[PDB]
Amino acid sequence: GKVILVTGVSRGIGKSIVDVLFSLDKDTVVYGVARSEAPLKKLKEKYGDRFFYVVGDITEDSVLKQLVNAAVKGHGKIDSLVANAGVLEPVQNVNEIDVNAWKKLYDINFFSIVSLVGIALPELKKTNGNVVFVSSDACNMYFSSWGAYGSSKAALNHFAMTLANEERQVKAIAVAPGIVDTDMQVNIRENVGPSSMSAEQLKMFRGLKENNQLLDSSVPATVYAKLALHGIPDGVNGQYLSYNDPALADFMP
Amino acid sequence: MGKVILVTGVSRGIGKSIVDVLFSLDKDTVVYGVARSEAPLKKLKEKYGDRFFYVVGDITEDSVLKQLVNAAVKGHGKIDSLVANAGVLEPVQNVNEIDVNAWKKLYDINFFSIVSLVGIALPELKKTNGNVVFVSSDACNMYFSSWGAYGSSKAALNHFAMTLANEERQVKAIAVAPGIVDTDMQVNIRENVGPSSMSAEQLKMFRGLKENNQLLDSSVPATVYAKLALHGIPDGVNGQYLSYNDPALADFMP
Ligand SMILES: NC(=O)c1ccc[n+]([C@@H]2O[C@H](COP(=O)([O-])OP(=O)(O)OC[C@H]3O[C@@H](n4cnc5c(N)ncnc54)[C@H](OP(=O)(O)O)[C@@H]3O)[C@@H](O)[C@H]2O)c1
Ligand SMILES: NC(=O)c1ccc[n+]([C@@H]2O[C@H](COP(=O)([O-])OP(=O)(O)OC[C@H]3O[C@@H](n4cnc5c(N)ncnc54)[C@H](OP(=O)(O)O)[C@@H]3O)[C@@H](O)[C@H]2O)c1
Repeated sequence: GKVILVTGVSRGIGKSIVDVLFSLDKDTVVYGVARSEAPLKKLKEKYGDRFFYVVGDITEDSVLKQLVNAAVKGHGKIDSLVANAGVLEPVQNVNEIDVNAWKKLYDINFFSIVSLVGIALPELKKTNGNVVFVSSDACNMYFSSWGAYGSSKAALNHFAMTLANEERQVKAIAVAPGIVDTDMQVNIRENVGPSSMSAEQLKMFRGLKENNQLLDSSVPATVYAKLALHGIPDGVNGQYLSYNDPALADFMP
Repeated sequence: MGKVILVTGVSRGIGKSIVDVLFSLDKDTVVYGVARSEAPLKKLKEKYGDRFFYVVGDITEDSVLKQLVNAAVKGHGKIDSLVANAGVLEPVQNVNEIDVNAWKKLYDINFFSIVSLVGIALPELKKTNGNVVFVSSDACNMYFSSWGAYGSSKAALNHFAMTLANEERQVKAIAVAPGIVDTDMQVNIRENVGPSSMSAEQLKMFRGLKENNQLLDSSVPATVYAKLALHGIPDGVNGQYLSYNDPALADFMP
């Protein structure tokens, strides 16, 4: 009866993370959070007493404490925390940077999680649970106009390594899902791509779709689900890996 | 004349020593510094004269960043390098005692203030094929106890050096760590924030580092940051993260 908290579960990898979690087990309870009310009420209508949703922006700590205390006031237990919520904008070249937009990007993919763990860490230590970060391949690779988003996940990799080395009662990990057929790649192909992104990387993100090499949302979500359901191995605690790493072969579909 | 360099945090530690080395190897270089303490800046003005200019204020405000860049073009007409030597260690705290508002102010000094200054000066940096030098730290890769916000902010700055060097081929960015230097920050580690938020084993590593005379003088790494701004960043290490004593950065050593 593991209690798993997942962020941004209204679309993309988030909604599938709770979909795979409800497929491998029938006693696991998931507390989700997002900003769109319609797709979150559909998840509870579909799963009933196994899913509970909080509609709000993770940048507001008022709804972060709403998500954590609801799991304690509902089940008195906090096992896993999968940080699967983030934005991509601002997608802009270094010659056209808005710093206040960069902090807005950092307040969702990094500062939102540092505050989220600090609120749920006392409950996570009581179960010796796992903290799984949903990182990205842009933390060590160059991507055009991804200066904010690329360094966004690089700081998450450091926060994953620091958390695993500081409080060893819990275990932290940061795993990149690769390239997944979500609405983010839709934004890369039909909006922020032709505007500010270059030509070489753009035709790659679009050529990888027509030839059908884009992963479905449930392929990497199964890795984050099993890592949140069975636990993180000891030899990879705090490291940064990808979903298809041989060390995580026991978490593949 | 020669080149014009912009160095941040020219008050304490390494930032002041970078100014001393830049004037030590050249006589045409003029440095435009910025810092919040007027006491050590007005002293550097009377030591070098018309080779040094300063702006008193915090780098978190864009009005100070623009006042430093605009003064460098109305005075000498160009900007040839950028030395981002401004950082803060606090808040040092445990994961169970995290203050998010205090974590942001570190990022707004060590990261968001730098990414704001690079773009304001980017139109001038590209006109001279300049070199942007980032002063990072060893905490971007290794783990340090309770160095949560500091170690993670250097990791974001290192990625920005690679992004800046790959997007604008007219500029050259690098992120060099000075190792562990005998500055005012290491004094704060062994005495202030040490017996407060950090472990015991890592402090016996840092306090034993001073008792072993292993603390580098700020003259050694500042020479690497200064020579990289004068002679320029090589192409074989453009956008990478290195240390001061890297074999690729040997020609920038004293
Ligand atoms: N797709 C890829 O190629 C790829 C690659 C590398 C990493 N990732 C990472 O995988 C994770 C999910 O994939 P995705 O981004 O592609 O799916 P997505 O559909 O683009 O969005 C992911 C979720 O994040 C939620 N979210 C964003 N900001 C929020 C906020 N301020 N408050 C509450 N919820 C918020 C969104 O819910 P609402 O819309 O309702 O606010 C959304 O459901 C992301 O973290 C992404 O960085 C994806
Ligand atoms: N010393 C080491 O062992 C070590 C190791 C790794 C990396 N580093 C990095 O090397 C750089 C300098 O070394 P240090 O930290 O040891 O010297 P330091 O004695 O700690 O002084 C830090 C400098 O940054 C300036 N500064 C900080 N915030 C500022 C702001 N908001 N506006 C303007 N100036 C500001 C300070 O000037 P004011 O206080 O007057 O404003 C000061 O000149 C730092 O970035 C540090 O992260 C140092």
